[PDB]
Amino acid sequence: MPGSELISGGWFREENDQWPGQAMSLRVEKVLYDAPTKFQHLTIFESDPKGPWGTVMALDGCIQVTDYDEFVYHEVLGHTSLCSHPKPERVLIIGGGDGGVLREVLRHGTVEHCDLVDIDGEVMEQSKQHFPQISRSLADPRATVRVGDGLAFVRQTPDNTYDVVIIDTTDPAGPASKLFGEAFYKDVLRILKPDGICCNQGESIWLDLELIEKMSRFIRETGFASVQYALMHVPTYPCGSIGTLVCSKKAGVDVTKPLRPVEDMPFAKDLKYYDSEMHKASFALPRFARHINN
Amino acid sequence: PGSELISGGWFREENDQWPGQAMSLRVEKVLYDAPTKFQHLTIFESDPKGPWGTVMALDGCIQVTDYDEFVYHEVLGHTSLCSHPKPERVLIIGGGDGGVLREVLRHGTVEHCDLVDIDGEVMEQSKQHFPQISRSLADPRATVRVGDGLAFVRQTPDNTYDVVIIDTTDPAGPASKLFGEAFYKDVLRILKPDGICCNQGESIWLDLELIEKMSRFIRETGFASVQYALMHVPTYPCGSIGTLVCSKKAGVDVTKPLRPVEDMPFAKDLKYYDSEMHKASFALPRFARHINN
Ligand SMILES: C[S@@H](CCCN)C[C@H]1O[C@@H](n2cnc3c(N)ncnc32)[C@H](O)[C@@H]1O
Ligand SMILES: C[S@@H](CCCN)C[C@H]1O[C@@H](n2cnc3c(N)ncnc32)[C@H](O)[C@@H]1O
Ligand SMILES: NC1=Nc2ccccc2SC1
Ligand SMILES: NC1=Nc2ccccc2SC1
Repeated sequence: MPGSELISGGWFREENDQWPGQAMSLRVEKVLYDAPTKFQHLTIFESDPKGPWGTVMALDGCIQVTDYDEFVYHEVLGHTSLCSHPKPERVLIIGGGDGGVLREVLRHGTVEHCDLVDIDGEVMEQSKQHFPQISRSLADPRATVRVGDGLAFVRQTPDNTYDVVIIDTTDPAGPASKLFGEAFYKDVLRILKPDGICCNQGESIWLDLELIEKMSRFIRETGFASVQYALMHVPTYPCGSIGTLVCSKKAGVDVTKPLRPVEDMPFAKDLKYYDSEMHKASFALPRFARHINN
Repeated sequence: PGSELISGGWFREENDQWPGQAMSLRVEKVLYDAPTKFQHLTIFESDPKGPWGTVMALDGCIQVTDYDEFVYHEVLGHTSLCSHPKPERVLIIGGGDGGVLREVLRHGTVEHCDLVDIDGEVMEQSKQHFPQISRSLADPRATVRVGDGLAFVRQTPDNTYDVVIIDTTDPAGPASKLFGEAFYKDVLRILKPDGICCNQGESIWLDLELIEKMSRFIRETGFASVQYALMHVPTYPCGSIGTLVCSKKAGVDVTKPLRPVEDMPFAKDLKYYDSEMHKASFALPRFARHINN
């Protein structure tokens, strides 16, 4: 849908039919990259140096990371899922080509290996070029990065492979469409070990509550014992907040209270957003959104 | 800023208070755009294809939309009065749209609320265009005055109010001195010994230095404790806004509700706030946690 025309007259305007009647705007200092890839329109620009945002990436017209606020969602998906697992040794990231979630996952010394599968090889290349603080772990020996559709990759992966699966996708318009669907989650269930955890890109409670509720229902019905939605503050996602559905394959698991608190881990002090109090607070939902958690 | 922010069928929230960014809402019809005695006030109906409904801006800053107004009004009204043991006399400085007053007046303990906003046109236009926000302005428990908040608290007795809620515009404009120490020395004085205050505490993304300065001077003026509560408001810049929730009495932990809303008859009519959201709001991202310790 959206491509180059979103930069016009000195600003980038995030106009999209997935959020009619609204658009966040950022002043453009310099366009660093702007081209169709094999799958998506990728735009990278340096924002106004008088403002805090730094370098900005958008896919299909939708802001994906900025320098200033990238840490939020990458620390919340990496730590909320791994700190809910008793011993997360093998992790899969679907999407995630900027490397941010992977960076956070590899702070855990329990992780033996993490596989990352993003459909768009140009996102990894441009993240290495323009966002080195986000992409700093893509070449780690504990990671294996492949370029491919995550729908096929989970269908091919054998049962009981992963302790945690993190699904860090673009929004549903575009190549991530089927990754918001029931067939994909049947496979995520299946490829988790019996005490596995998954979490995803759970969209906006202000814009997407119908889809978020639909997915919580079908994820429970595929066989996950518990699905709880965690909310976070991300200024450069539409309406300013994004969530993640955190799902436990096994019963008896309360993902809303950290099982292995980060504070007992050596890197808790390096984080800029997440800690155990923020983990517990993220599962408190506004009353209107409560029918995702119960 | 003023009328020039309505541009190309969009309202664009361009401001020197947040350089290089701007939230924009599509305009279906402008209903009102005029200078008041104090501020530029603009009211428009947003795109019916989107959710926002009618939108009000002052000095180019979005103040309320029909769709998300309830968040900040519930958080400031209930976080403060649910932290107080029996809040019977309340003062709202600013608040001329009536939203905070609507939430305060849910409380059966309130005997009287004074509301003092400098701009009488805000009350007039809120009655005309936001009836679900402004109904409360006519309530006989309220006395609604047009005047500056700083002069009002300077003529107010010691020990007048159980709760003071400071619902202002951002610091550029007529609210400038309401973000200053001298104003808060009066707020402390006009509170009763068990009093609570809360304010419009700006953004942890854009205004952290100011929030640090205010938290410090509020404590130094004599409040026993100051805790910042964060909330999700799409139509404030960067998507979140806070409130410094301050206790005159020592030994009070405002982060846990003292008088929980769920015991109250109107709990299930609220759209955002409950006792879990109250406790959660005091958890701050690590970059900002030093405001609360
Ligand atoms: C950039 S990341 C989100 C930003 C916060 N890290 C979203 C990634 O999802 C990938 N994506 C989209 N659809 C797919 C599929 N079908 N498979 C794998 N990866 C996908 C897309 O190429 C982005 O790099
Ligand atoms: C609209 S309300 C904020 C939006 C969410 N209820 C902010 C009010 O603060 C008033 N305001 C600004 N400065 C002052 C002073 N100095 N005194 C009282 N009220 C003030 C201003 O006229 C708005 O109506
Ligand atoms: N600004 C951001 N936008 C996103 C876009 C897509 C998926 C996740 C996010 S969170 C970071
Ligand atoms: N959209 C909103 N904007 C505000 C503007 C000024 C003060 C408080 C708020 S919170 C509601």
